[PDB]
Amino acid sequence: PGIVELPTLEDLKVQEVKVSSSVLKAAAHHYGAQCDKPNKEFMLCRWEEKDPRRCLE
Amino acid sequence: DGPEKNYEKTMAILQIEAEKAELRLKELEVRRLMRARGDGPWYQYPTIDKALIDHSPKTTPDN
Repeated sequence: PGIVELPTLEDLKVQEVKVSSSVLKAAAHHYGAQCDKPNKEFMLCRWEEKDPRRCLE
Repeated sequence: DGPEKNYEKTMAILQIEAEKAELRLKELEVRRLMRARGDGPWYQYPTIDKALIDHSPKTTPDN
């Protein structure tokens, strides 16, 4: 029943972090400890909205 | 004894029988509608209670 709204490919284009797993895991503790507030904002938005398209920004 | 005993006793018996007969006839109508639309006290078939649901946050955020 009706169209399912999907975000366009334009705003979807986002700089993707171009690093491997080892580099991520090696600095994961410091990465999580320092830059964490934007992660928490997105983490809360994903569990509260329950809709991925709402928190893409 | 006097005929007033039999007369008054019987008409009271007829009154009791009428209410008994009327209630049974109404009963088939009440029970019929209950089993059809089911918004009454009895005939309520069991349903899963809304208390078993785990509303705590899950591993997958969208669920």
